[PDB]
Amino acid sequence: SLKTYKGYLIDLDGTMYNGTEKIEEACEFVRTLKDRGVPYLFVTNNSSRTPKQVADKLVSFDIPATEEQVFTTSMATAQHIAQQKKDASVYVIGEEGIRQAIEENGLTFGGENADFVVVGIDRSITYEKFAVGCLAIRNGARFISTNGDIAIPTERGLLPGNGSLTSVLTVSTGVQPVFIGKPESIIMEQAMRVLGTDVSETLMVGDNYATDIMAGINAGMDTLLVHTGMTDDMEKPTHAIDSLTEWIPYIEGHHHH
Repeated sequence: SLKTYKGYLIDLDGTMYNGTEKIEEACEFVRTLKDRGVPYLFVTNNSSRTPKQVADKLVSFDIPATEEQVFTTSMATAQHIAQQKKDASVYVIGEEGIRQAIEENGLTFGGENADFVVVGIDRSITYEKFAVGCLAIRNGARFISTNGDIAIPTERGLLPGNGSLTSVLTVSTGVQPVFIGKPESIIMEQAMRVLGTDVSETLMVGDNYATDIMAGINAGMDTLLVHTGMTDDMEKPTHAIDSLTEWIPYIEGHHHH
């Protein structure tokens, strides 16, 4: 049997969009959801880019995405914090994405005495930036990291990822951070708040097991793994396909005109 899903979370971080064929396939997949009135969000562990930046790029490939249909770990982070304390102050390490999310969720920026410390990727990192974060934590700040990814694949090779930079604070202070992004469930839970659907009716679509699928599994939601081209104690994705095109008939069969 195939369940009827009322909402889709679609991962942006994998190889699912590599090359002309894949991009066109993703376009037809998303247009099917839109055509059939099914709500979706694009999700990402990238804390640096703003939802406008991400949606603009999707739209440049004719993939239909408003700014409101992009949900980043920065947004999950700020929502999480606002739900802890509506008027929280936050010392932020990171780039434009996380700063905008903090701003837009009614939170304020602080320093050595902030309520929270947040670490998101910062290619302009400095010793003093680490230092202020450490001091804030030792002064009692709750410690949050947007995402634990250890490295970023580039043409140069594998560069330091946010998980590696986060570690400076973890080690120096002895305080373990709350990670927001994949494979943790928080990003999924915060996404569902925006999407407006239940765990039982939401599908997470991704192309990497360790991050995308595990995030869905940890949140208790069904998953769809796309093999772009598994130990027994390892929980399988609910569904698996080679191309997003394969899922189109299932959308159409469950969401009619």
